[PDB]
Amino acid sequence: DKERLARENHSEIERRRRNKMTAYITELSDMVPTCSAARKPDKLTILRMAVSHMKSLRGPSFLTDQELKHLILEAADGFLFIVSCETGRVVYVSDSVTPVLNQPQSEWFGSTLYDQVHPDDVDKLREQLSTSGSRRSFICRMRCGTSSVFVVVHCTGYIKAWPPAGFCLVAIGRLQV
Amino acid sequence: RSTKGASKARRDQINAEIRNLKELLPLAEADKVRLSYLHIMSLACIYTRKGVFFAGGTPLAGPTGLLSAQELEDIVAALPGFLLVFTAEGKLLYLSESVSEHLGHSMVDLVAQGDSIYDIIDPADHLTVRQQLTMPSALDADRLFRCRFNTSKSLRRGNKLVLIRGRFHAHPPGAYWAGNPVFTAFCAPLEP
DNA sequence: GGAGGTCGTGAGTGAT
DNA sequence: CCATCACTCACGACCT
Repeated sequence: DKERLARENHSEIERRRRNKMTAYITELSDMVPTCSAARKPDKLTILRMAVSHMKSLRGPSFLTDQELKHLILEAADGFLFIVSCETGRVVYVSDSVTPVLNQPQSEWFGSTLYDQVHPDDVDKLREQLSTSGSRRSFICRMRCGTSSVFVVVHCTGYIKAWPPAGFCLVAIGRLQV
Repeated sequence: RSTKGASKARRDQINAEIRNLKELLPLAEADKVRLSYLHIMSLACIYTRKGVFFAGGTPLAGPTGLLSAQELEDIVAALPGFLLVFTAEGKLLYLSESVSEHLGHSMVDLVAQGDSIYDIIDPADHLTVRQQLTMPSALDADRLFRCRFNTSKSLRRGNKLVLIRGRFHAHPPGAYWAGNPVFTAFCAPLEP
């Protein structure tokens, strides 16, 4: 009577195999706007609405460049900044600097990276800033806290041209644990 | 004296629209080889939920592409850990392909055991993840805890302890997003 | 009777 | 080496 007891486990397995895809198609209807509703559609129609609704420039990277950027900042608890290679002034700083470094965007914008770091590194800072699509990476101190809402901020990025319309250093800066 | 011939067509149609789903997934051509049906359903539930989330939401602030796609990938790889963002219910939203080296199993191979965060983590630790996920982000943010993901040998259950660190964020409005804010997290291992 | 969906088995490949 | 699992995929009868 062991063969029926093994086919019982196989039965429960093949039942879970179907009650899991029932969940994957229900959670394919309970999230898409096309079938968010009224009459509940059949399975094949939910799969067809998924095939179609998926089709918006999907053929790799799994993530729109800017979506990946926003999720990098929102996940690594970092911020993005573009700095100058001669003047050192920041030409753009993310909204993430108030969450991470406890400073408003104004206290960075217009200022330079030199006024914001620990001076005994600023010289080596120029080494990273001085150009001579290349990779740049450096650990550096940064003044943390001006009001409510010093730390180490590992900065990683690349040197590109500066097309404001559309050299500068574009970098993501995250605090090390 | 039968009812077959029609069920045989409903299945071949459902399980061909599923292969349509599979061919439309934005993964590398080489990764779309084994892909069990319940694995294609999982990859689809992730992608078609990692859009809506972005579709109905506010267009992401900031300029248009300051960094190249390959540059963002290189930064993602340089990270001492792997990004992993999932909704408050448990459903995943984006697993970083940098996990290929911090966990052994790649991204694709890992979302096969299920779709929820509660499918990749060792069940014993599940309770922990629930208490740090029930309370939404009223003001409680920057949560941190630990769990035993699931490094394995190709089927199921050494299990690497990981230190989840992240804070809840804003969800777009709608039915599905009813008190379901997304929770980004910088996942890092505890045994380098 | 038809459109749709649920339930167990028989058979394959492979991990262990 | 062998058996025994875990998983997968299809295929029918069957319900409701």
